[PDB]
Amino acid sequence: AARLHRFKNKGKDSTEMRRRRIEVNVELRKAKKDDQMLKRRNV
Amino acid sequence: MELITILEKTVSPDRLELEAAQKFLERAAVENLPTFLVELSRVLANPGNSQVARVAAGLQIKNSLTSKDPDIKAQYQQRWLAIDANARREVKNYVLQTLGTETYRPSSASQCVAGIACAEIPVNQWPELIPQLVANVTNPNSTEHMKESTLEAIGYICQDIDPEQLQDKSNEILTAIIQGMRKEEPSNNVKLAATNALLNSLEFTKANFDKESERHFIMQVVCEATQCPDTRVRVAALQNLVKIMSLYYQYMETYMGPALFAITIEAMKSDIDEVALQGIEFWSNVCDEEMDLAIEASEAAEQGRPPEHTSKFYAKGALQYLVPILTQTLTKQDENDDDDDWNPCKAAGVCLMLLATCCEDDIVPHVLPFIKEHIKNPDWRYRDAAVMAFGCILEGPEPSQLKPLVIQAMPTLIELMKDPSVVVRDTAAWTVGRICELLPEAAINDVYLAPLLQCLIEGLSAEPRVASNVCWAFSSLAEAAYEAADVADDQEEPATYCLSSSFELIVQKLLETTDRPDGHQNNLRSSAYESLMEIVKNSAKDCYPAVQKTTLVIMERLQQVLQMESHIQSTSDRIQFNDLQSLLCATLQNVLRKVQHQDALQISDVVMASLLRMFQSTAGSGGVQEDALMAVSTLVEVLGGEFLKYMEAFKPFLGIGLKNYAEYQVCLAAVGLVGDLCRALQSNIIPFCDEVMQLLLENLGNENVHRSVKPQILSVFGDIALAIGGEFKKYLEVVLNTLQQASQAQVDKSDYDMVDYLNELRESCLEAYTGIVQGLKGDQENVHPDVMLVQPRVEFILSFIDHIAGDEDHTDGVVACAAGLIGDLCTAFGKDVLKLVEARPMIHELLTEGRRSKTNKAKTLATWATKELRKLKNQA
Repeated sequence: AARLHRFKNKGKDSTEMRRRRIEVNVELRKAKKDDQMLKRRNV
Repeated sequence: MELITILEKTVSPDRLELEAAQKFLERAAVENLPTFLVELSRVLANPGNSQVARVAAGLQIKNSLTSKDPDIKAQYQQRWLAIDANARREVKNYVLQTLGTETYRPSSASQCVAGIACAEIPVNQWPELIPQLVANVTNPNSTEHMKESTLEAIGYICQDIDPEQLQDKSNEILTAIIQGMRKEEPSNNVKLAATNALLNSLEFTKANFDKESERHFIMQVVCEATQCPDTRVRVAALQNLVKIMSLYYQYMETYMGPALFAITIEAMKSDIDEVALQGIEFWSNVCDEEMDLAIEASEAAEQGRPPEHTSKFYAKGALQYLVPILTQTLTKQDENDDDDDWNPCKAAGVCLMLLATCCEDDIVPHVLPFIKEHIKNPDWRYRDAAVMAFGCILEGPEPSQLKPLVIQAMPTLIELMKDPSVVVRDTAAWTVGRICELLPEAAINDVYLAPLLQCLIEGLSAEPRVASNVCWAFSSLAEAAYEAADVADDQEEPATYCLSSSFELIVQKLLETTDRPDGHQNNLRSSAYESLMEIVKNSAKDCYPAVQKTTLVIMERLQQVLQMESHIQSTSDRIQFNDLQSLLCATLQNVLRKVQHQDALQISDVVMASLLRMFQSTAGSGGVQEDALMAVSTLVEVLGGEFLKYMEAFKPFLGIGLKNYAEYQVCLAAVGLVGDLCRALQSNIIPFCDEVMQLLLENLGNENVHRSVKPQILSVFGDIALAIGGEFKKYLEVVLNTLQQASQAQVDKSDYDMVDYLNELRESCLEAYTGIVQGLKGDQENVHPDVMLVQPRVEFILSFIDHIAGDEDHTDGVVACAAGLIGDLCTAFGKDVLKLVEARPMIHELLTEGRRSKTNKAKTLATWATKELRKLKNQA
């Protein structure tokens, strides 16, 4: 259907920016979490 | 009073009559559905009634029977299936006889038929529909109107009603549609209606799709339809062909040669926009499914298995004809170009991008002569074509094979940067932005960097339609500077970079374009800030004072943010208000992650006050308030052990934070934020643990919330035990009983999404179980007596993972966190679990793939578990 999202730079919408920001946030949180878990458990 | 007068009135231009008629219709349908529907059907069945009144009755019956909202549709179906069968048959007959008596080109009774059948078929109260329609189609005496009305009704049927309920009666419907598809029909309207119907019905043609003779007859029918002089039939048959392509790629090899490709190229060669566009769409769908099949083939090759489906490189064989016509039609641009309307030119561009992705390196020789010749034409059309093609073909081949061309053409590109023609300037900006995004090695070139950078620097002052593109080009240059700087200057942090030498220059200009009055146009206001996040991120240690300076500027915007609470006048203004807060809230956490703790202390006080007020000012529109608390959380991730000064003015804010119970997104971060408090506040959250823990069970009790949140409550469960250590005894007995039910919950294997939903659900179960084990165990001393309270439950947990060990979906995370239990329990108990685990043999094979699992975190917990057993067996 309307595949305009691959045209020019139309693929930069506030919703897309929001979802990108939150997914980077969740990877950061996960990395900190298992980092702490790894240090406290064992090498 | 005459309901035909009501039907006439509900089409005349008068709001009062419209609303009054709608009220009467709804009131009488609710009060007496059967009699009202019978009267409506009888009235519309009369040929002598005015066509306007008949259309009004048809649309009203459609509205009563179907609507946009699925739940209203479902409840109306349940209301309708309760009507007595005599009136059901009466209205069935009335609507059945209505068709063929209307001069209107579309059948108003088609919608009514769709609506009634919507719940007739699932209850199977109308089994004569298929033979009735077959007889109507096959009747030689049938006129044009009757045939088209029947076809339109069948199309609406196959469009709206759930596909499963029509599975058994598909064969005769397909036979009727094919018999009505004969090209001998004198009216094109019947052909187009049948084409719409079949294209909307392809979702269940598999019943009759298997036969070779039926397939050949249907395809010959559609091929002959594609030769019809009427262009509407042309586009309908082309769309139908497109959907067959989207459905049945396996068999089209038997037929690509004879007819299909010739018709497609002929459609492309047409000067009419629609036919050419449909051709582009068909070949693009071919391209996309070739991508999907290439992905499947790659999976099969890495797995060693033979792929289910096999491709034959259709585009690889068609590009030799596809390239010249696509390139030629790329030049059909218009002076007054727009972006809200899809046009054949942008379709050609996106199709060329897809073909470039598919053919990899088999496009360069076939397009280089055109761009090479037409990059310098005096007319801007051919220069635009050349530059846009150069930008679009930028991907697909490896960068090494493209390096000489881009490095030898960059001076020409910066030449066309400066030409007065606006459109070519826009395309040039897009091309340089994409060239920086994809391959950075060519972007970094001091021989050209300074001139091009200066050029785009003054260019950003131009119209927004180029300002947004050049801003994203600046952002692209920013992450290119990162990627080539972390390898160039230092590892822990950049010290001084080439772009960073002019960093003070660019950053303030981005603030200038941020203040541009036309920022709303072409998302300029959201352009700079997103680019601002990344350019501030690339702050080499020499850029520290500069980023401190803009930090000194940003809170003024937030200080400004304090002071327009009275200027909310329109929803769009509120929307723009809402948009602005989201970016600004992300700005601090963007910059607060790259500052000094001491420099963060002074701004911490003012930040809290700004964040304190705005959480409550915008009580409505909680979407922005989602971004709030993680922005507050980011302070906790840096402030650390100095954040305790604000809990006394944070606990009510946390309480109202989880007091929504309606949106999962707000609580999604809320459960995260408290999970973040534990890693910072450590044991000081103990006095505050009582209030939240009590609140937490309330959200557990309420089942109205979504299912995706449920693992998250288990996420915070594990870590809070570590923060409070052995103090969890008071609430200890509560959680396992709550977790016992969720762990014991099980479902079949029908839907993948819920299969992965339980995957994260069980994943959360494991980590929560580790957290309580770790919290009760201590840090350095032996196993504390606080672990005895969960000892009787360990066997059941071992049984829970046993079922998970028998599961077949699997993922790296699931097995990895599974290994956490055995290592923790073995450290927790040791001898007590050795006999328990040996009762279950499937764990031994579960760890074998743990040694095989590619993920390092999977391996580490995998080796963590297995070595623990070895010392335990050798312990005695």
